[PDB]
Amino acid sequence: VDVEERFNRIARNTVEIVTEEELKGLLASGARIKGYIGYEPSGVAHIGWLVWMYKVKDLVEAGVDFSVLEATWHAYINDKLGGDMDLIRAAARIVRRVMEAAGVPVERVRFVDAEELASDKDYWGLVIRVAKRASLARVRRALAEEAEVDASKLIYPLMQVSDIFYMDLDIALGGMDQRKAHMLARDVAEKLGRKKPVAIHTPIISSLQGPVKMSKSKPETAVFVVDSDDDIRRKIRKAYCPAKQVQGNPVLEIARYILFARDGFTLRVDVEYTSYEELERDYTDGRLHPLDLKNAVAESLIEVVRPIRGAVLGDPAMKRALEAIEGK
Amino acid sequence: VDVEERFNRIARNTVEIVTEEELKGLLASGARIKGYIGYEPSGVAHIGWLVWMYKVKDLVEAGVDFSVLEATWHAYINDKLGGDMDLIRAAARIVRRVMEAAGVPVERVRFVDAEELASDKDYWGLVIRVAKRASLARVRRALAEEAEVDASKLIYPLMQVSDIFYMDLDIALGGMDQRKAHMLARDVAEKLGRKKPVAIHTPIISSLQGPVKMSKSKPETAVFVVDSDDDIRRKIRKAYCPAKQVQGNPVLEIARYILFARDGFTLRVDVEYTSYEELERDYTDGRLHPLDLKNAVAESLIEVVRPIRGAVLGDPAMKRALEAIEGK
Repeated sequence: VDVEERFNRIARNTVEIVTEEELKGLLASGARIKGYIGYEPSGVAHIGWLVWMYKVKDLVEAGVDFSVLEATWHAYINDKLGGDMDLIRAAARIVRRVMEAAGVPVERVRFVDAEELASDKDYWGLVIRVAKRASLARVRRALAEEAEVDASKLIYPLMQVSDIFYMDLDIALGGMDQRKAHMLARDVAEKLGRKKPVAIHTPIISSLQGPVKMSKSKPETAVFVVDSDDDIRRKIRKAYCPAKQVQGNPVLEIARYILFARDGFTLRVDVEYTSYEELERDYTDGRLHPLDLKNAVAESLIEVVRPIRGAVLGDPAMKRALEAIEGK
Repeated sequence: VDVEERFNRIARNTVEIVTEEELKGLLASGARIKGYIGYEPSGVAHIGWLVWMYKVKDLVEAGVDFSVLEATWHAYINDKLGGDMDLIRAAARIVRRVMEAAGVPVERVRFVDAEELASDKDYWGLVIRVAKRASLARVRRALAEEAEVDASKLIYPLMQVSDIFYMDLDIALGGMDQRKAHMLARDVAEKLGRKKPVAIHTPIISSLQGPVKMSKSKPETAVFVVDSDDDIRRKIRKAYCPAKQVQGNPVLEIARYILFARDGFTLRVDVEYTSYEELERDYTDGRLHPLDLKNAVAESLIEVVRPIRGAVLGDPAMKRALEAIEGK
């Protein structure tokens, strides 16, 4: 069961794996396994991205040959950073630095700018073959009346699936917000003679506000890797955190997906938790108060962010890019 | 009025020009004018294509810097020749030979395979910018419930418009079946900072059968540039040709758009016509009988086809390509 350790390492903290038997079959073959994560460099990295960065670390240590696709063209399609390609590229350079400073073994990761794929006719050749095997309906349920959905929105998924096939991947890692694109890839792979990828989805940390994903939309609802210790204390203190409630609680998600992601992590509270489940029980049994959890999470998050913030702000050029980005 | 001769030369025999004032403004500027025609090399050329080939000849003699886009990727999208790219390319080599043998000054025409555009990231960059400026509805009315229309059908028009912008064209020549794509290009050009092209549409000769465009679908309803003199006599003899009727009459369309396209052409009948309008009047006034028109048109068509057929069949390689094509 060498497959068992690799599997648990890859599966740890994921929301789903489509499908586990398929992954186990891949692990059992002994053959080289290729995987990637594609993300839109849409702004300054916030802590939510750390969840998939840690997963990249897990896949790499599990023997998967990994690539990170800086999906710049996709970000452009979604008008991120006003479609300013320079700012999008800048956001990607920051992500690389954040990943390294976060402990990901970037030396073993191949970073690819979507531009390299865009320059190959064979890539567009695949975008077309993929489009020929999926109805406008099939593609539409992977995304609203026609008059409001601009055509570039239908190309997005087509490109997403083509990125996976073009890179000859056995595995597609991504947040749960990528599941629809991944299902389309799986539904189309055999028709095109391409590998049906195993889809591995990571959790998406909720907005600190309340009743919504964490993103650069409302600064106060997201903790950026460059926020000050005081900004982190404020944002966490004001965070939605229902007593005894676990579902929808971002404070608990941060504890579970980011703080306890670190093997050997401990959360000291005014009790000392050696596991997340322990904390959750005590939290459910009203034994742990929202305000006490907040402070403890805030202070631990500060330790996680401190070194990442340093690697970014302590690099003049990067600090410059960070400011250009925060400009738009 | 130097603009007047160039204009009448370009306008001669077209169904429409969107718009004439725009073309006259272009002609009047004295600036270099660029234009093209894009067509799917979807099989053996039939006489219907001669109409746009003669128009290419007119544009070139009118001073337009012209290109012919062998829209191979578009043909693939429509599964022409079973998507066999080699056969599609072969159909394009035959078209070049046919154009030359038909009298088009091919030395002054730049032939471009869609593959050259497909290899440039900037081209796909335009396909995306175009898709961002046109709703799925706008694009859909340029083409049926979602579940039957495969996604590649929405990309087709996007690529068609991008071909025009990428080649920096002032004019887009094409059959009336290209009008919808051309209107989308015109509706989008200013939004993207691209030249709004003048659209010039040529007539599409009807099927010889009756109540449908002429195409390789039903061999007997189309005259190919390589049909024998006997095949031409049979197909024309059996052709739909309502007495005194002009609308929908393919026999008359052939006379008007192909035979009289040639300056100084005469149609000798068992009367001698020096103009098409003359023939049509006499035909309307029952003065010309269907069977008499048929024979005369058949015999003249044979003279037009004879040399084209020779240039194609008299070239061994080409004859080989012709046979591979007729294989699928």
